[PDB]
Amino acid sequence: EVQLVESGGGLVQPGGSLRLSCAASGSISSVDVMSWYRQAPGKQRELVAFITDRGRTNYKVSVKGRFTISRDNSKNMVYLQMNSLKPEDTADYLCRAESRTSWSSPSPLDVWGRGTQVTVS
Amino acid sequence: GSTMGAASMTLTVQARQLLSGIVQQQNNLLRAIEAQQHLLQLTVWGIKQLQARILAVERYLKDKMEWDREINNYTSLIHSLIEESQNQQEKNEQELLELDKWASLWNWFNITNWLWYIKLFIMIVGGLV
Amino acid sequence: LLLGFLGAAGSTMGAASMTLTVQARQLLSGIVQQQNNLLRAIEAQQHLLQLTVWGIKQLQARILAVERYLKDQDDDDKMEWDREINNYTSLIHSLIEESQNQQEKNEQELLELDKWASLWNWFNITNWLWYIKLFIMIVGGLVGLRIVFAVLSVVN
Amino acid sequence: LLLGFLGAAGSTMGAASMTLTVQARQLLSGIVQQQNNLLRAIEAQQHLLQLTVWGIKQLQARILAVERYLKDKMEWDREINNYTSLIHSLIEESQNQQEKNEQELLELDKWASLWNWFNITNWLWYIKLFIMIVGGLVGLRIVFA
Repeated sequence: EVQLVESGGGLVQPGGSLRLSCAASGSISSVDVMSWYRQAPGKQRELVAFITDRGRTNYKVSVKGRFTISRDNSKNMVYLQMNSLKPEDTADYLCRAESRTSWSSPSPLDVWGRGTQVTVS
Repeated sequence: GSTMGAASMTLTVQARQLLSGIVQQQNNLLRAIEAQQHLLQLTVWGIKQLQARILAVERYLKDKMEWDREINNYTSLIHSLIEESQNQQEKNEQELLELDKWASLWNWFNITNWLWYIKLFIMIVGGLV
Repeated sequence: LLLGFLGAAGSTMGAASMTLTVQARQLLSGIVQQQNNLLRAIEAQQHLLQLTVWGIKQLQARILAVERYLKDQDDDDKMEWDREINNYTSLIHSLIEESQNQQEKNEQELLELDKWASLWNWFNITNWLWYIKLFIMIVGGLVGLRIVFAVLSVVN
Repeated sequence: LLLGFLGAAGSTMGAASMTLTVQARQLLSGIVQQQNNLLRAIEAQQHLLQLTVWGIKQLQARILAVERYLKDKMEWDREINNYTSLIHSLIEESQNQQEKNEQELLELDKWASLWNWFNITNWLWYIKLFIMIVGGLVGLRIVFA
């Protein structure tokens, strides 16, 4: 079963940029969906962006046009480029591996990471 | 053939986009309401000033607690409802991304093609028999 | 094996759009509640508009009294404004009534969607296919007896 | 054989799919029609807002003429006009999106109805074939006996 590790977090001035990186243990070329979530103190766990096994990418309304999700199957990596960051983007960011049941997976894959903190102030 | 009879997705995808459109429309409407609210406030403020002004004029000729009540009541009501609607719009938009999951290409497509192919085999067998 | 042989015709007469619907039930519920909240906000803004119009009327009356008592030591652009105000007012009231009706209709349709969703489940399916089995058996037997009587009339 | 019977049972579950997908499209229509009601309500309320602003300007005019006969604001006018332009832009965009949704729903319903009649004809043809087969089988059984 795959294991996810977040990296690239920190604090940045409003208007700066960061590059979060979800390193998966196993090969995520067969993982159906790789998603970036964020969770703030006292708020819900918000789905920020998601990419698919075929490269279908989609983002959140408040972050479209300034966040960019990407994937490198050679390194088994899911990157999230954050640009023009607002104070609203401060949260612990998680990456999640999702895989509905198919012909090769007997059990559905649902793996979380431990998240990296991102502060914009 | 059944491979080219898999364009049902183009209708299903349609549904998908339709939802998004509707969702966006909701947002749109909300924004409009919000703007009206601010405009409302502006008008309200102006009215007060005018009233204030007229009071001065009326005082020049010498030498309420319920209209404001309902004004403030409905203003707080609109503000609470705008907050509730903004939270609901955030929730609806996030739920739509958690719904743009799966399909729209080669996962849910081949499944439809194979099911249609099985249906065809069953129909051919029935006709032959 | 056989389960796929059933599911073939099942989900081809079913399609994945039904899966989309049974997974977007909650999204549509959220959209309906959003419409209801927006309608309530529109009603409250309408009350606010009525209050502002009444305040304008009151300030107009006070200033007219002031200027009359001044001249005691502009008039045609008033009835038209009142008429247009009342017209748009009745229009908004009608639209809000129809919107409330439509909102109740949408909520009822959502409830009916969930009614059918609970109607099938996993096990009413088996009883219904059992009755379909009985139906096919009966009709096949009847048309078989008809074929037998046709052959008998040919022999006679 | 029984493959056709399970294939006939599944095909008859197309009424189970038609039941839930139609009511969904019904809710899609009422949702779009509801937004059109709210939008046109925002339109008329905006017309009502314009009449209030003009009435205030008329009150500002005659209260300044009374004041001058006896003897901030420009920023208020500026903000009024700014929010008016915002309202008009949002109304135009909402009307465009409403027309988009209406036409999309129209085409969706048209092609859904055509596909539904297609599926109905397929199911009718297959149930005809299956019932004719089982009838021929029962007939040959009775002829055999």
